[PDB]
Amino acid sequence: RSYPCDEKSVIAECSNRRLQEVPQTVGKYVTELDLSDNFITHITNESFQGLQNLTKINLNHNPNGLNITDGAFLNLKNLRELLLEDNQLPQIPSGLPESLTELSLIQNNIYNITKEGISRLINLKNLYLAWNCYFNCEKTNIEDGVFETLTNLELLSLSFNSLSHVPPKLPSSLRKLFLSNTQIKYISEEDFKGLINLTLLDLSGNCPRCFNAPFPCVPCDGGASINIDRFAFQNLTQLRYLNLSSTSLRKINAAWFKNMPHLKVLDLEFNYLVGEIASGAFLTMLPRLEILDLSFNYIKGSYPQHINISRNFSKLLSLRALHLRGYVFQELREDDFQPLMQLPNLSTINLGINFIKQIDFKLFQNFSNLEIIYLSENRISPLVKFDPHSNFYHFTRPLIKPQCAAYGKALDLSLNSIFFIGPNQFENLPDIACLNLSANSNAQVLSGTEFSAIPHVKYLDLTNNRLDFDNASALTELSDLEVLDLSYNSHYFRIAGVTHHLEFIQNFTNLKVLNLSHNNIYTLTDKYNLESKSLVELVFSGNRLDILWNDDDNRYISIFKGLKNLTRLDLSLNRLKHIPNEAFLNLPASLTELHINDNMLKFFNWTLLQQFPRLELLDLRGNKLLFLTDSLSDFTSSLRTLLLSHNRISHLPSGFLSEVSSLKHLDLSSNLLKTINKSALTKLSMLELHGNPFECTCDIGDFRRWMDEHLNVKIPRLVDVICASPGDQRGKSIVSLE
Amino acid sequence: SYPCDEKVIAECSNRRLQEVPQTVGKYVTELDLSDNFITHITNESFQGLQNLTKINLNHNPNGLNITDGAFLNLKNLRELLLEDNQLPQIPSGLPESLTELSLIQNNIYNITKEGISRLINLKNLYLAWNCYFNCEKTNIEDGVFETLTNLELLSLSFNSLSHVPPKLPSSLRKLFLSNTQIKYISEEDFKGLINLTLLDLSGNCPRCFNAPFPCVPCDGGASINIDRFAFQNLTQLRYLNLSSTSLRKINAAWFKNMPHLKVLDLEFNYLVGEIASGAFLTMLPRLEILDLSFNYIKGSYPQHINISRNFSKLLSLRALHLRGYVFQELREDDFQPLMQLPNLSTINLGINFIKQIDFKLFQNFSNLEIIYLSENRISPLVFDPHSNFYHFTRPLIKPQCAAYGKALDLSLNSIFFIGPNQFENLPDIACLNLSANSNAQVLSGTEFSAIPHVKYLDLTNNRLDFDNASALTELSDLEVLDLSYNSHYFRIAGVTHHLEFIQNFTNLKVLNLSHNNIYTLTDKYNLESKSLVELVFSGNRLDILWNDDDNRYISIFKGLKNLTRLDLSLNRLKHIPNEAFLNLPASLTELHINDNMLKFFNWTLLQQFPRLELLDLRGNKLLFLTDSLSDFTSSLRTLLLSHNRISHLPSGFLSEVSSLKHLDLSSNLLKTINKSALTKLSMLELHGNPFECTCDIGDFRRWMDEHLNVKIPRLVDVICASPGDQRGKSIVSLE
Ligand SMILES: *[C@@H]1O[C@H](CO)[C@@H](O[C@@H]2O[C@H](CO)[C@@H](O[C@@H]3O[C@H](CO[C@H]4O[C@H](CO)[C@@H](O)[C@H](O)[C@@H]4O)[C@@H](O)[C@H](O[C@H]4O[C@H](CO)[C@@H](O)[C@H](O)[C@@H]4O)[C@@H]3O)[C@H](O)[C@H]2NC(C)=O)[C@H](O)[C@H]1NC(C)=O
Ligand SMILES: *[C@@H]1O[C@H](CO)[C@@H](O[C@@H]2O[C@H](CO)[C@@H](O[C@@H]3O[C@H](CO[C@H]4O[C@H](CO)[C@@H](O)[C@H](O)[C@@H]4O)[C@@H](O)[C@H](O[C@H]4O[C@H](CO)[C@@H](O)[C@H](O)[C@@H]4O)[C@@H]3O)[C@H](O)[C@H]2NC(C)=O)[C@H](O)[C@H]1NC(C)=O
Ligand SMILES: *[C@@H]1O[C@H](CO)[C@@H](O[C@@H]2O[C@H](CO)[C@@H](O[C@@H]3O[C@H](CO[C@H]4O[C@H](CO)[C@@H](O)[C@H](O)[C@@H]4O)[C@@H](O)[C@H](O[C@H]4O[C@H](CO)[C@@H](O)[C@H](O)[C@@H]4O)[C@@H]3O)[C@H](O)[C@H]2NC(C)=O)[C@H](O)[C@H]1NC(C)=O
Ligand SMILES: *[C@@H]1O[C@H](CO)[C@@H](O[C@@H]2O[C@H](CO)[C@@H](O[C@@H]3O[C@H](CO[C@H]4O[C@H](CO)[C@@H](O)[C@H](O[C@H]5O[C@H](CO)[C@@H](O)[C@H](O)[C@@H]5O)[C@@H]4O)[C@@H](O)[C@H](O)[C@@H]3O)[C@H](O)[C@H]2NC(C)=O)[C@H](O)[C@H]1NC(C)=O
Ligand SMILES: *[C@@H]1O[C@H](CO)[C@@H](O[C@@H]2O[C@H](CO)[C@@H](O[C@@H]3O[C@H](CO)[C@@H](O)[C@H](O)[C@@H]3O)[C@H](O)[C@H]2NC(C)=O)[C@H](O)[C@H]1NC(C)=O
Ligand SMILES: *[C@@H]1O[C@H](CO)[C@@H](O[C@@H]2O[C@H](CO)[C@@H](O)[C@H](O)[C@H]2NC(C)=O)[C@H](O)[C@H]1NC(C)=O
Ligand SMILES: COc1ccc(-c2[nH]c3ccc(C4CCNCC4)cc3c2C(C)C)cc1OC
Ligand SMILES: COc1ccc(-c2[nH]c3ccc(C4CCNCC4)cc3c2C(C)C)cc1OC
Ligand SMILES: *[C@@H]1O[C@H](CO)[C@@H](O)[C@H](O)[C@H]1NC(C)=O
Ligand SMILES: *[C@@H]1O[C@H](CO)[C@@H](O)[C@H](O)[C@H]1NC(C)=O
Ligand SMILES: *[C@@H]1O[C@H](CO)[C@@H](O)[C@H](O)[C@H]1NC(C)=O
Ligand SMILES: *[C@@H]1O[C@H](CO)[C@@H](O)[C@H](O)[C@H]1NC(C)=O
Ligand SMILES: *[C@@H]1O[C@H](CO)[C@@H](O)[C@H](O)[C@H]1NC(C)=O
Ligand SMILES: *[C@@H]1O[C@H](CO)[C@@H](O)[C@H](O)[C@H]1NC(C)=O
Ligand SMILES: *[C@@H]1O[C@H](CO)[C@@H](O)[C@H](O)[C@H]1NC(C)=O
Ligand SMILES: *[C@@H]1O[C@H](CO)[C@@H](O)[C@H](O)[C@H]1NC(C)=O
Ligand SMILES: *[C@@H]1O[C@H](CO)[C@@H](O)[C@H](O)[C@H]1NC(C)=O
Ligand SMILES: *[C@@H]1O[C@H](CO)[C@@H](O)[C@H](O)[C@H]1NC(C)=O
Ligand SMILES: *[C@@H]1O[C@H](CO)[C@@H](O)[C@H](O)[C@H]1NC(C)=O
Ligand SMILES: *[C@@H]1O[C@H](CO)[C@@H](O)[C@H](O)[C@H]1NC(C)=O
Ligand SMILES: *[C@@H]1O[C@H](CO)[C@@H](O)[C@H](O)[C@H]1NC(C)=O
Ligand SMILES: *[C@@H]1O[C@H](CO)[C@@H](O)[C@H](O)[C@H]1NC(C)=O
Repeated sequence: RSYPCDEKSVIAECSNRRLQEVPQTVGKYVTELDLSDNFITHITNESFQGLQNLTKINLNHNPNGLNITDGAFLNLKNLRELLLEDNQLPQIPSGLPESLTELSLIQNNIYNITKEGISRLINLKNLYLAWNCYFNCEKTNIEDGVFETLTNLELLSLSFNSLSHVPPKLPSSLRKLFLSNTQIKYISEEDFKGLINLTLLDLSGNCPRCFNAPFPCVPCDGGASINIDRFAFQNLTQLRYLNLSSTSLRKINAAWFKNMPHLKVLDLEFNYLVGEIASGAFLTMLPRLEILDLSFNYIKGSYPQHINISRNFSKLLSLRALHLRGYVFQELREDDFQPLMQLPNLSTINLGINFIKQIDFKLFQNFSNLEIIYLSENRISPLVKFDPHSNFYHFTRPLIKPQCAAYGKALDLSLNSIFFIGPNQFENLPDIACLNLSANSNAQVLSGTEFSAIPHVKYLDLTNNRLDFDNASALTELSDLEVLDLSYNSHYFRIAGVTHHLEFIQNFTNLKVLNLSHNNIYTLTDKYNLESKSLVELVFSGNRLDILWNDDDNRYISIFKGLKNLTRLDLSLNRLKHIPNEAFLNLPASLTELHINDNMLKFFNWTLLQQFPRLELLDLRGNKLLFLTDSLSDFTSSLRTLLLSHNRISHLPSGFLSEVSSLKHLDLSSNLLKTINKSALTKLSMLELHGNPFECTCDIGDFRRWMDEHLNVKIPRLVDVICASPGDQRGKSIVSLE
Repeated sequence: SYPCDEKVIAECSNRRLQEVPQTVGKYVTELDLSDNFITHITNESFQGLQNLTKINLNHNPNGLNITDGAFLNLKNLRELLLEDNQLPQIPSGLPESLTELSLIQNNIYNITKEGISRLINLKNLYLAWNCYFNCEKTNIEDGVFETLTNLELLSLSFNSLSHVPPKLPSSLRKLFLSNTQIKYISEEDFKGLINLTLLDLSGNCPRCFNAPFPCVPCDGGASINIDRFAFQNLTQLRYLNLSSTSLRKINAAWFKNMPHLKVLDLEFNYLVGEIASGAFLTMLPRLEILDLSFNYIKGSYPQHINISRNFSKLLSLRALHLRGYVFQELREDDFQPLMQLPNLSTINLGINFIKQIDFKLFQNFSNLEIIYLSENRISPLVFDPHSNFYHFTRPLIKPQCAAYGKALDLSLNSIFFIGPNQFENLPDIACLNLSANSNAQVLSGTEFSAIPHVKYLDLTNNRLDFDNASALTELSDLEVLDLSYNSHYFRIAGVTHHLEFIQNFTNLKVLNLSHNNIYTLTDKYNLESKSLVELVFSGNRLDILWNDDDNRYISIFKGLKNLTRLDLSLNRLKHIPNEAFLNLPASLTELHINDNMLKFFNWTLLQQFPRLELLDLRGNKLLFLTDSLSDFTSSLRTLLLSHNRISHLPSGFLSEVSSLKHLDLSSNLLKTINKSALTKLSMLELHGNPFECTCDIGDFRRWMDEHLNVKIPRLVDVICASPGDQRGKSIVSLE
């Protein structure tokens, strides 16, 4: 068995295992070793001795600085990648192997970039020297022609370093150059002259407009802007990506894009370009542009009636996504978005955080191929008759959940002023398949007329509201509806001054997924039971099943009997102390996954599993269960996954593992188990027992011998499996015993 | 006194009592045995207690068994509180001397003559929450209240009655009949009730809302059927509650014989048409409070509010509640009939979702004092049964705010930044609330120029930026400033964080900087003010501030010369540096360093504070106390040290401080109190301590008997930890 690193080209994961030093137990066959988030303090030549097969070594966040001897990695010949991040290193380690192709030195205290450390390494492709001298500083010392010898360099990152000037003598092979928040106020023609192969140029954060940033922001004196020369990007012909975010730009010189025929992505967010959006000459110079970001460009204290979009926006023929966040405007008219209508590839429109009070929705159907319409964090009212390896100015995450957007045209009206669904709310709207009405504080009594204008909605998100759906015809106008998220609608079910009805689910012929999480359901009249012929997944978490199954007339006994096709059921956080035998028998036999975790269950009747021949997964985590059954094979024969973590199980019954043949994954971690008998000890692949108070004496010897015989049964995080008694054996692992 | 605390009223509430204690003194006039595990009540329970006038037995247990004539021996008994006892019927053998009897939250399904008709001296009778959603109808005997000739108040609310009870006494002044399921009201119901000042008919055929009690509306959403001559002889009526009655029209004939009506409740009805055109408004000349809240039409969001011209006839009107009408815009012409009313001081426009208001209309009013526009959509301009269930009795604005003058409430609106015309054409406002607006304005000092006489300003739950030295300085008269829950700015890593504007104020007395997470105050590094007396610096990061490697935030509170109160709670403080504690204001009288992680406290530094009277150090990790506290402090009266790790009290601690009156040592790790450690003390708390009840505890027990004046609260909670046989019982209960 591999200890402490988990073996899986073979990769040995040794991340976060409380290691004070480099382990010698690591096999010679190992090609990739990850020693991240450990308490290692010293790195010597003996640490990686006799390990020629290693190509990648990760030593990030060591400790929680790190001391590296001269030529400690020099013995390694096949070493290509070396990750040395957040180690608090005062300088670049001397004696690095020349065979390296990737080197990262982020979040360190390296204040000097000398030729004695990086110039010797000519085989380097990617070099990362970020967050070194950043608010400590005064200026990052760069040697003259220190990157000139690096002829194979494709990527160079010098971002978040007090540089003040662009480093001279850069290699012509450079494809990606990052210079974000480098305090470089002036950009000249000689800076990017001999860089013909550049596809990306990041000049963001220089003279910035301060916002919600995790890094210290210092704006330029007297509200100064970035001084970029007219011929600065004269020979940048292969450029596809240009990041000019937080540069305090007031005007865009169209001469910058004269030699850019391939530009695909342009970032101009967090600038003062309201005037340039209204009248911009640069827009006619971008014919192959796919992504344009003009977010948070607003004038301070200015709340205009309409958005001023330039007519030249029609020249953006290849445009796919347009991000117009933080412009801050009152109303959006049909004439305002007229130049964008003639674009065939435009599928994404981002109008988030604009505080728009009114939108003439007739304009959206007058578009060629709209797929995503994001109008979240606006003021639409009812219509009546940290990691350094991430983009800090662009949200890389999707605007709409992929599961929603997969159905078709997605409309996001979440975090708006729709306090009730008006009769003209969805009038003159396109054929919407995905609709989000989250956190709108909506208290509408759903009758089944509200969604008649858009009846092809297959995925509907109604989370964080106060909706009423007592009507049998509620949401039924949406016949094609497959996914319904009614999470955090607590207000209705919590109040005793109503009725609580769930008959609307019956009318749906295609509803597959339903989420009723954190609604606080305790009473149901007149329909005590819920039924659906098409439903496969039901999330009934964060409710009150304890009161429901405590009924003195047994009226909610067959509450899940009507769900014939149900395969997945989540009954977690329901405050369940005990489940009645008859109430558990009435559960769907078609079930494959069942989650009864984070409850207060003291007892579980395993005999009732005989009526479920399709059940593969059973979750019973974070409960108050005391014991397990000795004849599990006689009841279940289809169960593959069984989760019983954070329970009060002290003893495993005789012949438990040598009974259920179908079982592959078993969780018994963070319990009250002391010893595992020979009688209790197949197709098992994974077994968790970490955080258990194990008695490491002679009685534990029977279980240790089983671990050696059954190697295939992988036990994760072996270091966390700590002995409780005796005192001398306390702290050490169960496999570490002699 | 054990277990009840004598004050003559003996407080015996929440003490885990399984039975009635016999240790209660004969001199006791009022006994409160509420919230206890008492199950049986007999004639021996209150034996030899003739001096008792009031007996409270509410929530017992947490049902209760009462024998026949258990209270009959008591002659002076006037008030008897028997609530939430799960009693199946009225106890037989009640004393005739009773003037007040309450039987709320019980299971009494029958009101017989054998229980209440004998009691003729009764003034107030409460029979609420008895047969409420269980029993199909509450059984009332014919003329059961007829014998009660001295009855002034009668409550039959929250009981399935269906009809008004017949044969009611003429002496009745207040009659409550809320949620009684009474669909029909006839002339014979309130015929012989000439002395009625209040009539509550609310909750009959109701419009269901956010209610804790089960709401069942009438068949097909039907309205209450009140006869034209139902209130024909109700001449003395001042209060009329007709809330949640599903009313569509108001018959003006109801107010024909009502010249004294002062308060009218018509909330949670369907009276939009009545507000637009109502004949009833001309019949109310002495009306002071009118409530027309949540009268909106379902699915209707009108452009403007339709106010009747007849609203000008309400001459005596003081407060008007127009909540939940649901309208888009408020114009000057819409509030024209109200502008001529001289007594109108309160206008409640809360939860109306108003997008735009012509703020010009408010200066046209005669005497406006409160303008509540909370929970609206204004954007930048460029449970207990003894409470009112349909009216919020609590004030709209905090009294401390409203005391300064004209109060304007714009909390929970869409003001995401303060616009240049935000307060244009506004009256002389002294109290302003801009809470939970998500306001992210970079305050320069021009924002509040239109209303510069604001003395109390509430900016809580926002995202505001105040790094400018001239921020909020346009408000020269400002006395109270609440900047609580404005964490976002100070929380984000690396910006500016300045507080130079405080020194500018010539009369600022109270400042609240709670839950802001201030950790890097650059530069100015310190807080200065020559006028400030109170500062709440709770929920911040003083741990990082006093951990500075250059000691730049050492004199952070040196500038506050007149500061008397300081709250440094929940600041994650592990240790306070000696120099940082020396730089604290000497003028301080109250200091709160509670709910932190303080392991040590230097008591020697208290010598530089000769005015300090209160010192709070609750919920900390402090291990020990000082033995020479008299040598450092001589003005300290109150000292709070609850929920700490103090295991031993030093020798001669209590016999040192002469100014100390209140000392808190509850929920600590103290085992025994020595004779050496054991004056002007009045109160001493030691409850929830692991006391070793053996022979070593004998020295402290003798001190308790000698010093009777030193009152020890909640003696039952002072439980012995060791040994096992003595575990559970109190320290004073030992033999
Ligand atoms: C200015 O604007 C530019 C764009 O114009 C931004 O540039 C991007 O910056 C991000 C962050 O540094 C880069 O993203 C990272 O790329 C790594 C390499 O990607 C390769 O592998 C993927 C595999 O799917 C390929 O698709 C891709 O083509 C590459 O070959 C990833 O490994 C990184 O992932 C990290 O996070 C994930 C979790 O999300 C983890 O699983 C990983 O282990 C890892 O830690 C990451 O995605 C991106 O490549 C840059 N764009 C380009 C085109 O180069 C600048 O960031 C921006 N400046 C500022 C300051 O905002
Ligand atoms: C109300 O309840 C619903 C239903 O439970 C919730 O919606 C589901 O949310 C979960 C996440 O919590 C979603 O599951 C995730 O899907 C990701 C994307 O799916 C890809 O992979 C699958 C693989 O079969 C492909 O079929 C598919 O086409 C996609 O390409 C996965 O990447 C996620 O995996 C990660 O987590 C799992 C553990 O859960 C790990 O095993 C993985 O290694 C990985 O780390 C994950 O499976 C699910 O798709 C959602 N369903 C629907 C219908 O949308 C709502 O979120 C909930 N509402 C609220 C408010 O809580
Ligand atoms: C329909 O509308 C009518 C009004 O038109 C409402 O009637 C009011 O109902 C409330 C609640 O029952 C009454 O308030 C209670 O009054 C009790 C008696 O007050 C006298 O004693 C105090 C002593 O200080 C005097 O100040 C006062 O002037 C009276 O002489 C009090 O005992 C109650 O207080 C108790 O509860 C509160 C918490 O709620 C505690 O803080 C107190 O300490 C105390 O324990 C309470 O104040 C009110 O008096 C009624 N009005 C009139 C004029 O009679 C109906 O409630 C309403 N119906 C519905 C269903 O909403
Ligand atoms: C931010 O911080 C501020 C300041 O700390 C917070 O505002 C204070 O909030 C507290 C409550 O948390 C208020 O204190 C209460 O005041 C009540 C009203 O007091 C008057 O009415 C009493 C009626 O019984 C009356 O006795 C009293 O007079 C007595 O005052 C002194 C009391 O010791 C005494 O010395 C006098 O001689 C006199 O007899 C008052 O006239 C009271 O009923 C409560 O018991 C309690 O004391 C403060 O008044 C508030 N201060 C201000 C300036 O408004 C604020 O809430 C915090 N913000 C947030 C969001 O948490
Ligand atoms: C300014 O406006 C805000 C918002 O209207 C006021 O805040 C509100 O204040 C009340 C009273 O302090 C809060 O009520 C409290 O609720 C808790 C929980 O139910 C209860 O335990 C308390 O006894 C009390 O009733 C209310 O929650 C709070 N609302 C919000 C959104 O914060 C504020 O008081 C106003 N300030 C002034 C000076 O008028
Ligand atoms: C509907 O909109 C809400 C709000 O924009 C989305 O909720 C956010 O989801 C992300 C990712 O899960 C979280 O990090 C945020 O905290 C959520 N915000 C809030 C306010 O809840 C929701 O995911 C959207 N749903 C769909 C299907 O797109
Ligand atoms: C002085 O002028 C101004 C000052 C502040 C803003 C202001 N206030 C906000 C409040 C909340 C938010 C949130 C919304 C929810 N999501 C997170 C951002 C955003 C803003 C903003 C802007 C950034 C758009 C605007 C201004 O001029 C247009
Ligand atoms: C079908 O028609 C309608 C259905 C629902 C309402 C609706 N929606 C609300 C959302 C939130 C609140 C909150 C605000 C914060 N404070 C607590 C009440 C209130 C409402 C309401 C009303 C009660 C005024 C309005 C309707 O017609 C006008
Ligand atoms: C640690 O660094 C110091 C630098 O002075 C060096 O003397 C020492 O040998 C290094 N290695 C170890 C194992 O301490
Ligand atoms: C590219 O660089 C060369 C040499 O500096 C220069 O002559 C040429 O004008 C540049 N190209 C453009 C298009 O400006
Ligand atoms: C479009 O670009 C051209 C560039 O020469 C400019 O002259 C014109 O004014 C722009 N159009 C608008 C509407 O500003
Ligand atoms: C689309 O745009 C044109 C103007 O270009 C307008 O006349 C028309 O009404 C819009 N809508 C539809 C449905 O054609
Ligand atoms: C239920 O909806 C129907 C139409 O969908 C409507 O006629 C009916 O009034 C609604 N029921 C209630 C009780 O509002
Ligand atoms: C529902 O169950 C029936 C059983 O006959 C099956 O035919 C049908 O395909 C199932 N539907 C879904 C959506 O799983
Ligand atoms: C399990 O349930 C059955 C009834 O279905 C019952 O006979 C049996 O005793 C139960 N077992 C336990 C351990 O509760
Ligand atoms: C109530 O107390 C009397 C005492 O005489 C007893 O006879 C009766 O059974 C008690 N009732 C209950 C339910 O214990
Ligand atoms: C209220 O208005 C009446 C008008 O009839 C007036 O007599 C009375 O003095 C006013 N009340 C106050 C407190 O001024
Ligand atoms: C309201 O006051 C303004 C002066 O501020 C005046 O011009 C206007 O006529 C007044 N309106 C009414 C209805 O009295
Ligand atoms: C501070 O406020 C003044 C006006 O009081 C303004 O001129 C100045 O621009 C503000 N400072 C900043 C940095 O915004
Ligand atoms: C600060 O105080 C001075 C003197 O009182 C005065 O200029 C003003 O009140 C404040 N300064 C500004 C620029 O607002
Ligand atoms: C502030 O302190 C001075 C000390 O001379 C005193 O005169 C003044 O009255 C105090 N002001 C307040 C508001 O307490
Ligand atoms: C208290 O502070 C003084 C300095 O003001 C120092 O001399 C003394 O040792 C401190 N006492 C303790 C117990 O830390």
